[PDB]
Amino acid sequence: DKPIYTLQYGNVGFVVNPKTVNQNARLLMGYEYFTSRTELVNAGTISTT
Amino acid sequence: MALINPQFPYAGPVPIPGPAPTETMPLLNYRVEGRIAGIQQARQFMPFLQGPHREVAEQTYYAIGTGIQMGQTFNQPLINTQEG
Repeated sequence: DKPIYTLQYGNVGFVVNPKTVNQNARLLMGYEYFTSRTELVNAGTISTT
Repeated sequence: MALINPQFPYAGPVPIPGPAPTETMPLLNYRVEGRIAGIQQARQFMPFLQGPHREVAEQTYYAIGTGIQMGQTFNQPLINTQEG
């Protein structure tokens, strides 16, 4: 409902404070997001049709 | 719309530690130019027809002719000699 957008909220991070860390312990993130990157041509039509 | 306590009033806000002021300022996100890719086809092999349909079927007709009309051998009446 409120997507994490640093243009809107500034710097935002995800925090994990562990209690027990074994050897070869890693944190496997997974994201899901949008990204825009604007456009100027919607074209690509054959004119010989 | 709070009421001021005259026995225990308080003052305005004092300075407190802050959140590192540049880290509350964002970058302005920098869009590159883009393109709807590919050469588009002009038409599509649609799964449904794009025209109207009819709810009911109506009976159609075509005219036909009869044939060469012939004469006949009638059974002919009797003569009205005051019996009829």
